[PDB]
Amino acid sequence: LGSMKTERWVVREHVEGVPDAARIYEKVETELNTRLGEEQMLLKTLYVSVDPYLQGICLDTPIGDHMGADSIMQVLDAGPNAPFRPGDLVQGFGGWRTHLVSDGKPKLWQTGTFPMVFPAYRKLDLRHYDDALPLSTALGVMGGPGMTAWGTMTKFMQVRPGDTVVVSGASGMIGTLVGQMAKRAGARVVGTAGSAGKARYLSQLGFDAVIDYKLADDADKMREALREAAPDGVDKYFDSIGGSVTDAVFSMLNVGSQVAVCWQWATQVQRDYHGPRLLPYIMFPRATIRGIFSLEWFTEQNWSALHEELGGLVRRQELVAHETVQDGFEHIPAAYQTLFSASESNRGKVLVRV
Amino acid sequence: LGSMKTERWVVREHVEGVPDAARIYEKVETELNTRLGEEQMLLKTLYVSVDPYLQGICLDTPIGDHMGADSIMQVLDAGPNAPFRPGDLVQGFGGWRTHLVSDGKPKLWQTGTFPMVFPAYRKLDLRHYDDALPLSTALGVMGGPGMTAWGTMTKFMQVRPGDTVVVSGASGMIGTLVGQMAKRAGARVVGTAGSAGKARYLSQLGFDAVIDYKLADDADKMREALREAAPDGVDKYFDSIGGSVTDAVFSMLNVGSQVAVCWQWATQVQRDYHGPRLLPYIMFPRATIRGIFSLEWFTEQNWSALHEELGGLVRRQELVAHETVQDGFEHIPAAYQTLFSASESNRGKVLVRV
Ligand SMILES: NC(=O)c1ccc[n+]([C@@H]2O[C@H](COP(=O)([O-])OP(=O)(O)OC[C@H]3O[C@@H](n4cnc5c(N)ncnc54)[C@H](OP(=O)(O)O)[C@@H]3O)[C@@H](O)[C@H]2O)c1
Ligand SMILES: NC(=O)c1ccc[n+]([C@@H]2O[C@H](COP(=O)([O-])OP(=O)(O)OC[C@H]3O[C@@H](n4cnc5c(N)ncnc54)[C@H](OP(=O)(O)O)[C@@H]3O)[C@@H](O)[C@H]2O)c1
Ligand SMILES: CC[C@H]1[C@@H]2C=C[C@@H]3/C=C/C=C/C(=O)NCCC[C@@H]4NC(=O)/C(=C(O)/C=C/C=C/[C@@H]3[C@H]2C[C@H]1C)C4=O
Repeated sequence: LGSMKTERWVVREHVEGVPDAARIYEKVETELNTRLGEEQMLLKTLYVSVDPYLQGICLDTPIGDHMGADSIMQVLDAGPNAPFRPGDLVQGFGGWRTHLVSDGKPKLWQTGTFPMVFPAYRKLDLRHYDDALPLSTALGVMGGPGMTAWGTMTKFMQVRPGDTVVVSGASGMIGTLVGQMAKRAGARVVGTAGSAGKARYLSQLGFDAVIDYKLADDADKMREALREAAPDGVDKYFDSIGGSVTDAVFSMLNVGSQVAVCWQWATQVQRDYHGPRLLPYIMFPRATIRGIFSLEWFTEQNWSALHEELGGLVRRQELVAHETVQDGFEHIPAAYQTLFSASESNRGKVLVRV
Repeated sequence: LGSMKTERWVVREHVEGVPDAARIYEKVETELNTRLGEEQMLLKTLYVSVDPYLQGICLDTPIGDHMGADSIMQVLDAGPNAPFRPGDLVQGFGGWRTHLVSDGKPKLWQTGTFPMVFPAYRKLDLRHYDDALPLSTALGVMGGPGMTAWGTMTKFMQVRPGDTVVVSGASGMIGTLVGQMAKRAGARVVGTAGSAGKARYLSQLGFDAVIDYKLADDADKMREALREAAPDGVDKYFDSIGGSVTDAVFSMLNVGSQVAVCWQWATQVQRDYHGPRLLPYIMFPRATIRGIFSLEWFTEQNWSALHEELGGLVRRQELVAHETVQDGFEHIPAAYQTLFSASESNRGKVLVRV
């Protein structure tokens, strides 16, 4: 009844390149009106995600506005025409805030370069989640990154027995999940991680290879490693990097190769905006590049297919999806800085329980 | 069975960039052994093609060897196990030679940048060709260039009623062929030409807009021309140029767009090897670029479907595909140089009746 005090991380200052996490965000205590519309709801946050692509959303965020992010919430209060009743556990884009008010409807990301539209709020069912498939997973293998990997692999990539596969950024959850289904469909999987230790992790997961981009800073050194990592060329490629790794990949594309472009760390974070033209290398191969935007998939029928196919496999230990959950609402911008600095200590999907 | 005297245009000198035709080719007279293998044939040449991709075939061809090219041939004498009997009209890569011997089996072009294998020799069936679809068109609409355009449009691109479509290099036969098939599928077709007339010529063909790259050297000057020619963004794009023009397209790709990359005149001829990284422009669009290499379609099943589909449209004038047939064996390299120029006589497929 009335109002309540919440806390938000809000954009203090726009800073390009690798984020200066403690200089860009600022915690503030905001008063939130708890008088609700016909279809609004009051939500408490239980978990938030922190992903490298928040780096872009930050640059498009107006100063002072809370930093958006993928989150798990719980309905505290609900309007009369509310999409969800109280208690309901939902997954959505509540951002870095302890509380918030929302109609839950799909809304337009007006400030974007591209007119993005955050989906509506997915209702969650506790029954699906248990000790082995925790509720914390609706942000990973049972949430965003898992939809991205499973989708690319059922809806776009026909992986065949005998394919060489390259997964740039294989360390993260999406990279690792992609590689697993790659091997699962009987495919030589090659990866990239950044520390010798992370290397063994993937290597323990079935990665027939890993590579240190840290020690392969020019596309030349990289082609070298790659020709050896993939002695039979490249059949499929799930890219989240670009710039030098990708320039080398395209130079060995088998015929009928598929490429899925999921992100471009090189261009986005490290700001490599000019490079060698890759389009001329795809013609003779008849490669098929596709841009990935996993939101195109957040259909109700689609979420079930993930639980149904992915959910089982995961709980039978057959499919690995670790999640590294840091505690405390206040450490959120610091968890965000680990993706760009202390990621060697990170294993799987980074989250924060609030 | 003795010998015979022939004439060949042979690669005298490699010159990258725009070809210097009278400096690169040298007419020569070679004597040909008239003893045939088990599956070989003696071939007299009737017509030859001249295409811009011959700029590449030239640069990989060893100095002194005949210039390969698309041709129409006729069996003079044939071994016992020949794929075709004498008198038969065959279509293959006989190059700029008055005569030649060949078994017609597929052969490998190893000295290339990419290790291609020229297809097997096609027999031409007179029933297909008539006054209105002359035998010469098996080098144009009824041969390679038509297969490329028809393939890309039946096998890859779903154009819908109401799509904007872009065609780089829209002047040539494939581009003009492509734009036309688009217009039939209810598609606003936008093109690029080099002369006020060539632009009108396309406009006469159904092109809802045209733009002069001759004026638009900057992706910025281009984006502007483009943003206005394609006010609703780009739904499909048939690329044969690249560089500044493609840079401008990717900056306005609609959602679900398809791209067919067929050639890169800019990269190939104009040597534009580095430019802005385009992959960041395909993720939100969920663009689906595919490289085009029409050779994958050289099946009998397909050639019949081409004649059956394209031949009809063409003979009822619903589909226009002019051919500028220059006569005379000696005039071949000069007929080649008509591309690479501001000739309004460069209308349709350039050929040489020998
Ligand atoms: N397109 C879409 O619709 C969509 C949807 C969701 C996510 N995504 C994106 O897809 C990616 C995968 O997600 P995730 O959760 O698994 O992220 P993630 O892989 O954990 O992202 C950070 C990781 O990337 C690696 N990395 C950093 N710089 C690198 C470089 N120069 N070369 C190679 N690897 C480098 C590091 O691995 P090491 O620790 O081994 O260095 C680090 O741990 C993310 O970028 C995410 O934003 C896209
Ligand atoms: N991948 C495959 O399997 C495959 C198969 C066959 C052909 N191809 C290639 O695809 C291309 C299309 O064939 P085509 O018969 O239609 O050739 P074409 O377009 O007639 O080739 C020359 C024409 O391109 C134009 N041009 C030159 N520079 C340009 C620029 N900067 N911007 C825009 N247009 C420019 C000129 O048109 P204006 O006269 O208006 O200036 C010129 O007349 C050829 O290069 C061919 O080699 C590929
Ligand atoms: C319910 C949450 C859902 C996420 C919400 C937003 C995320 C978008 C981030 C956008 C960044 C941006 O525009 N930055 C500036 C442009 C740079 C660059 N260009 C791109 O086209 C691009 C991308 O497509 C990036 C896609 C990420 C997809 C994410 C969604 C998946 C899903 C889990 C880039 O990042």
